[PDB]
Amino acid sequence: EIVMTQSPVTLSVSPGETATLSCRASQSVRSNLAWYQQKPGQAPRLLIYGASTRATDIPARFSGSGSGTEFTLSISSLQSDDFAVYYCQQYNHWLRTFGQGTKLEIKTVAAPSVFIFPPSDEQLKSGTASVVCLLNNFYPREAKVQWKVDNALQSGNSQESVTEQDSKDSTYSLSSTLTLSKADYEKHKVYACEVTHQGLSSPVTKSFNRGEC
Amino acid sequence: GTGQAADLKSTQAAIDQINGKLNRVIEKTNEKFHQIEKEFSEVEGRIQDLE
Amino acid sequence: GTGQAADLKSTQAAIDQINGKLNRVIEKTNEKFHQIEKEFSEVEGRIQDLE
Amino acid sequence: ATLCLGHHAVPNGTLVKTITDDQIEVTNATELVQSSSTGKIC
Amino acid sequence: EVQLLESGGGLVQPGESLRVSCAASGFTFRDSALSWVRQAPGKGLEWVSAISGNGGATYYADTVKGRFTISRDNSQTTLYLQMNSLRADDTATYYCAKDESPPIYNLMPGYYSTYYYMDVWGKGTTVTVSSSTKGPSVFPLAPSSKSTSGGTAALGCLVKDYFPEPVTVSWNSGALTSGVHTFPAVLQSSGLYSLSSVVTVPSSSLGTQTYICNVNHKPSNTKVDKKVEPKSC
Ligand SMILES: *[C@@H]1O[C@H](CO)[C@@H](O)[C@H](O)[C@H]1NC(C)=O
Repeated sequence: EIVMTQSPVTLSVSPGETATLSCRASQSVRSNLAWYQQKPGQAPRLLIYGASTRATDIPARFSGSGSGTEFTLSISSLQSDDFAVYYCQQYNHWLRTFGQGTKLEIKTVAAPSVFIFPPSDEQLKSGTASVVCLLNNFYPREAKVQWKVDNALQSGNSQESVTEQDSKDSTYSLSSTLTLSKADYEKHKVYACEVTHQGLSSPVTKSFNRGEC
Repeated sequence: GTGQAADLKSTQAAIDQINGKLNRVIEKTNEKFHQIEKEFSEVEGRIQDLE
Repeated sequence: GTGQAADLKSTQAAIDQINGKLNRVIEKTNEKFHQIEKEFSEVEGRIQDLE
Repeated sequence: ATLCLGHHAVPNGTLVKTITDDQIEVTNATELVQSSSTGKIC
Repeated sequence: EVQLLESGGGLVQPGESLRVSCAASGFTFRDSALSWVRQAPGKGLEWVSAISGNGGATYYADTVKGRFTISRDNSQTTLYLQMNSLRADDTATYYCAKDESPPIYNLMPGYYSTYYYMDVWGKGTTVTVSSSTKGPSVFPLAPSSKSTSGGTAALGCLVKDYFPEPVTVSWNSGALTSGVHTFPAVLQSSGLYSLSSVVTVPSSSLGTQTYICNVNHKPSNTKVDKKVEPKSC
């Protein structure tokens, strides 16, 4: 009954620089406002409460400010482990509401190590063979992956799976699974993954012939 | 026999009212930085009397 | 059967009280013309801090 | 016979500030702060 | 130590009921308030409800205003949440969260201070509301060409078609951790999720080491340990 809007949806900040977040709130709110750092695969952790008062034994680089409507959250010295998502809550309307969430990125442009994987024999017998292409370690997250089967692009049969940013080398990993039938797989010969990246001079493509390693 | 018990809803209703105004009185304190000088060293006259 | 009717006198008394303070709130109350300057272009020193 | 007494209510009401409650629903309210402008000097 | 533990949850058909427990252990004397907050994977946080003292809350969000009811058992120090008439969008990771207020508020120690911020969060219990509990079919991914790249090789395991989430995967019973990349689940056109876990190790261990996956899916209790060998040429 009192919506919270964070801005932007996701921001990219180099490690060391200060990252300022926004928490615009409809209707006045000042007394209670809490920031959180929810790292992927973990529960949220309290950072600041009220508006500026930070939680117990949290780093001093987390700063909080704001009044009534506009609220900000600035991370002074950024670390590679700060790739978490941040939220903000409010009082009161006897009904606390949370924010939408702000994803924080870190940063060198890394080259995607493309790897292709033919469907296993156990999957071929099931009746549906799905070819997999891996893009291990690359930055940024943006990566245009295309499936070319017999010099022909295939759309509507591929699903993009992207992992969260790594806590150390800060590189993403992408996987695409081109699902096709048993006869639809044997219908064609060559399977190629047309991979184009931001920091890619030429489109690197890894392929394999059907029935040959 | 003889017993005693408190009513939670009536007590909560009073606490909800007082906590509401307790928030109203300590909310958003003004933030002032570079203001005017209020304690002075020597006599200045017109400007000092106005400050 | 079942019917519904409003009481004019009880509502009129409440309407009179609200309109009474409604008039108490809004008014010409003040009419100000030449006053001080609030927005400044460059730094002026002491008087700018006071204005 | 039964004789019930009650007040009126609106389907959508404005929220106002009071001494005890910050957001309380009332049937009608008016704005006392002029925030809009015509943009032109009459 | 102020940690609490959430028990219960699981898969339920829409329209059914389910209550989740929250063992409040530690510093909490349980004269302070407690709250429930749910989050679905792919969505943000959302406050659900709160409890205070005895029956002072009565505080539920508009989404669950007529469905969820919050219980408190101070004798056994456990917080409950009876989730009745569950719908599809109720699938979320329900978090039990501590509640703290500024010391100026909360006049009587037991009753509710209408301004709380959550400080200590719980581990969370995942509750899935849908319709089918399929076991995952694990397919290995073998390297092709010649040592994949020439210097370092890549291998993978596939977890196709299963419901619901999650699925635990390890390599060599957890002995292999360096270079492992477990990808998130992606719901397919059939409605079943799909997961893939890959690991990059040097090509010098292509033959001298036998790599095994540890796909564990407790919801259907299907645990396959597939052997990953190179596409023998
Ligand atoms: C008085 O109120 C304060 C909160 O403002 C509370 O902390 C304190 O325990 C109360 N004491 C008594 C004696 O009621």
